[PDB]
Amino acid sequence: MAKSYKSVALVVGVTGIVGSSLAEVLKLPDTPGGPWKVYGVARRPCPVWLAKKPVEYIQCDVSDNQETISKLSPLKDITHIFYVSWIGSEDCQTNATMFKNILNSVIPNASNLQHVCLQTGIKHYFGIFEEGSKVVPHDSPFTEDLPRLNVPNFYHDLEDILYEETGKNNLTWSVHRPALVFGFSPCSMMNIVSTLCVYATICKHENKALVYPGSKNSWNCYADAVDADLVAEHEIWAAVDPKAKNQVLNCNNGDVFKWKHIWKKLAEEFGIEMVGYVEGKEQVSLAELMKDKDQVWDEIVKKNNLVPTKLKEIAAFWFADIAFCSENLISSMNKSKELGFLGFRNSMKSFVSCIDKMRDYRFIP
Amino acid sequence: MAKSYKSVALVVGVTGIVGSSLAEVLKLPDTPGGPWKVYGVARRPCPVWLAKKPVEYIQCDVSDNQETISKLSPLKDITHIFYVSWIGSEDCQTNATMFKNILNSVIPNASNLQHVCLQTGIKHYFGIFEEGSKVVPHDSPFTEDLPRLNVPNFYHDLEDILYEETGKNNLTWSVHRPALVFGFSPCSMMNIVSTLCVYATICKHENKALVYPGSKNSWNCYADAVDADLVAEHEIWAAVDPKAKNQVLNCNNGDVFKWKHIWKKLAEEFGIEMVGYVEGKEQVSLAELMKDKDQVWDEIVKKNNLVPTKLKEIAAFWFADIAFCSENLISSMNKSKELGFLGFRNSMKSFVSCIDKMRDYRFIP
Ligand SMILES: NC(=O)c1ccc[n+]([C@@H]2O[C@H](COP(=O)([O-])OP(=O)(O)OC[C@H]3O[C@@H](n4cnc5c(N)ncnc54)[C@H](OP(=O)(O)O)[C@@H]3O)[C@@H](O)[C@H]2O)c1
Ligand SMILES: NC(=O)c1ccc[n+]([C@@H]2O[C@H](COP(=O)([O-])OP(=O)(O)OC[C@H]3O[C@@H](n4cnc5c(N)ncnc54)[C@H](OP(=O)(O)O)[C@@H]3O)[C@@H](O)[C@H]2O)c1
Ligand SMILES: C/C(C=O)=C\CC/C(C)=C/C=O
Ligand SMILES: C/C(C=O)=C\CC/C(C)=C/C=O
Repeated sequence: MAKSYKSVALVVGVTGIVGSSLAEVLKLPDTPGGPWKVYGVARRPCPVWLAKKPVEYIQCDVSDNQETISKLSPLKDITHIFYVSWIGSEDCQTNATMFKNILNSVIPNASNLQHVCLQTGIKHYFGIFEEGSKVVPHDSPFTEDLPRLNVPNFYHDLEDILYEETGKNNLTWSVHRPALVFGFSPCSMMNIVSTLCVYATICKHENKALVYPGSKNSWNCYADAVDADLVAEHEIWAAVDPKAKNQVLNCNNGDVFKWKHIWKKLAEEFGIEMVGYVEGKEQVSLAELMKDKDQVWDEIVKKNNLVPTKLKEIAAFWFADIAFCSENLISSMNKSKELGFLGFRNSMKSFVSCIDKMRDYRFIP
Repeated sequence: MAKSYKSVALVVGVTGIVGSSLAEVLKLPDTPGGPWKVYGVARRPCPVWLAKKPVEYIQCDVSDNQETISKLSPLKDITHIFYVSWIGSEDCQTNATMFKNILNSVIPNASNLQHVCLQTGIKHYFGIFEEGSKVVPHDSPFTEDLPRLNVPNFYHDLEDILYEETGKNNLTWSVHRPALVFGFSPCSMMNIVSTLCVYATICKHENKALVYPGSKNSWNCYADAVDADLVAEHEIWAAVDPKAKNQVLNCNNGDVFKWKHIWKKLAEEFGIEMVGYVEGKEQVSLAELMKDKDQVWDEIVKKNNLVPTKLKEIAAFWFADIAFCSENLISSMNKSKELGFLGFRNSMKSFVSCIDKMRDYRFIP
């Protein structure tokens, strides 16, 4: 195909928590559909760490249609699209615009396009806005055959565009609904591992205890997650395997864990005392505990010689608070299994795996 | 070795909920280590359904040592022992004597014995008798590396005899701790699927609704189980694969379910109405409402031409009562996964598959 590649990927959201994994996994010689040529699209200018990646980086505001057409239409060789991004808000039309503009720019020009992977999430099973009355969310373990809830969810819009555009043209599709993503990206708007690692790094820096600010339920309830590299495996799988073509597929590690056990590992990996859930104590907003704490992070990045990140950029404490008030949100991976996908991760090891990687990439050690 | 077999299995507890699966899985040509010769042991005289199997049945009371020597010592060809039985009570020593008498009989006589699979269970993680005050069990997800609880448990006695006897001789070993077993045996003391099916069959017979008698928690909590065939696959795996030798291994379906969803499928498969958990209602002994109900079952077996089974023999309502006042007992299959075992079951499909199979063998409808 191109030069002498077998497949050419277009990772939209390459700086993302999943997009970064695709930027590594795709370039492996063992990766199916290889050898892979990878285009990586993000809004920000290419960071230092992604410059060290064998990926044709593309700086484009996908919300801007004319800019998208200008930068993507020359890419005649694209074979698989991995839409792994979102605007940063739950705005349905702005998110749809991005996805539309990708398809509007590539489909007519890419003469050998085959597949489009659309990544959404488990929120497709329980998304609710105006809380205080009706519309009851689905019960878990969530299965892909569950119908949409009567609410505005941009996941709906994205699927609609996906189903239609991949229908008008002889294209295959695949919808991926990952669980909580354990990743390493420092520029994700939702990186739970980096967030908790930052909180840990700061607790240690001030010689304070790693205090669990969450709820009683989230401390003891069964929770599930998914390694970012696995979501990469799962999306690549659906991209090349006929068995997974035109299918909606969940994606988790295959196991369950508890935050009480994660919290201990987090403290052990940092060598500090931890304060687990106190009986009777109510949840405290970690976003409040870490407000006005940026200078402390600025200092840490200097003193520890870490890759320059701002606290707002690498940590989403609001996202932790939500996860720490969430129970009964486990998804099923039977479908992918029965379709032949045998990918799994020990969630406990995966968490440490993400800590170690962000240490290796100088985001946190 | 024998006749023209590569492996000769001694299944101890062949009429059991797992032993009966082993009686089927082992005789398949696909099964690793094949072709298998199978000796099957139980205290009762061979049932009609086991008579229809290619398994050398041996009626022996293993609690009797001299009897065990008399019937097992002439089996010079045994290669693998699958101890999948228990006395019926929590009696440590009485359970131990059985496992002893097996090893005391076969080991000196079987000159090509290689492996001994010991099946126990997840009660290794939460066995308690004086549950009114002190002594606290482990927390889930249960892992194999969890230390024994300071409580008399015959699982400990079995492992000790296992570790020692497999040490004195040059034998491998494997401890299996299955979760709730979804099986088909009509002569098991703990068959949760046959029990609930029997209850459903009776509710249908009297034109009554399938009323959930359990607790609120067990209705909503995540639960896990294991297909008996999977346990058979998992023990056979540990008996032929060097990666699994000398290892403690849990055994579940790899997923989680809820009883509220199982209960609905049970009503659907029997085509009757059902009453789920009622808010405020408390658990009712299924054993109590099914007592003085054996007269009805004797009639049902006749009218439906079912295989002659007494109510107390095929159903353990006390065991259902226990399952319906339980939660937080999920085990981890990560260890077996990482060792290479990729066996899994959709627990929902497994449960229906067990209903279907017992209908095929005329234990039900
Ligand atoms: N995060 C999780 O734990 C998680 C878990 C389950 C499901 N999901 C879902 O998976 C989907 C993917 O989200 P994610 O978590 O992968 O996102 P992420 O890791 O926060 O990264 C988002 C990517 O999109 C790019 N982007 C955002 N706005 C853009 C624009 N206007 N133009 C061009 N590029 C833009 C970003 O690049 P810049 O750096 O330039 O902004 C970034 O690379 C989301 O729908 C999310 O709901 C996420
Ligand atoms: N049942 C479950 O759902 C479950 C789940 C997880 C773990 N486990 C554990 O797995 C282990 C195996 O139990 P299981 O469920 O396989 O038992 P089971 O299905 O109730 O069957 C027990 C077997 O042992 C035989 N047996 C009993 N006493 C005997 C004696 N004195 N001499 C010879 N044979 C005898 C029985 O044959 P007869 O019919 O002749 O007595 C029967 O075939 C147990 O430790 C149990 O705790 C069970
Ligand atoms: C809901 C939750 C913790 O409550 C985590 C999931 C967040 C995400 C991105 C779900 C997929 O849209
Ligand atoms: C404990 C329980 C429901 O409470 C189910 C497990 C029963 C068994 C046989 C566990 C293995 O010892």
